[PDB]
This record gives sequence, C-alpha cells and structure tokens, in this order.
Amino acid sequence: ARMCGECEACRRTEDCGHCDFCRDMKKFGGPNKIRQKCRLRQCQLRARESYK
DNA sequence: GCCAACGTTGGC
DNA sequence: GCCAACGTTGGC
Ligand SMILES: [Zn+2]
Ligand SMILES: [Zn+2]
Repeated sequence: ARMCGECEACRRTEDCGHCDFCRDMKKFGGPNKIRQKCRLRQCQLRARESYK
C-alpha cells in the first residue's frame, strides 16, 4: 500500500539511526513529533516522494 | 495498554 | 503544494 514488499527499502530491517526520521524516534532519543519510517526503509515505489 | 507508522491537517 | 505535527488503530 505504501510497501511494494520487494525493493531494497522494503526488505531492510534496521533503522539507520541517523536520518531525520530516525532522530525523531524515541528509540534514538527524539521527541516523536514526526513519526515516519527510517528514510532508508521508505518504499522506493510506493512511498510519498518527500519521504525518500 | 502500547506502539509503528499511516493519512490528515493547520500554518505557511 | 509543502511539511511539521499528531490523531489514529491493526497488530502485538
Ligand atoms: Zn533512518
Ligand atoms: Zn518497496
């Protein structure tokens, strides 16, 4: 839907820890104000263009 | 009950 | 139209 499930981004299991979306996550110390997937896990086909 | 990450929205 | 922010809820 937002995932094709077979590109590199869809197959990734590990958040990069360094992009703006990761730095937002509570797991990396952020405020959880943004709340999107890691930039490297944004489906290359289906994701909003601005999320890649 | 919590939570990942989606779709919606307000302010620009 | 963009995008920061956050209500939402399927899945756990
Ligand atoms: Zn990342
Ligand atoms: Zn994909």
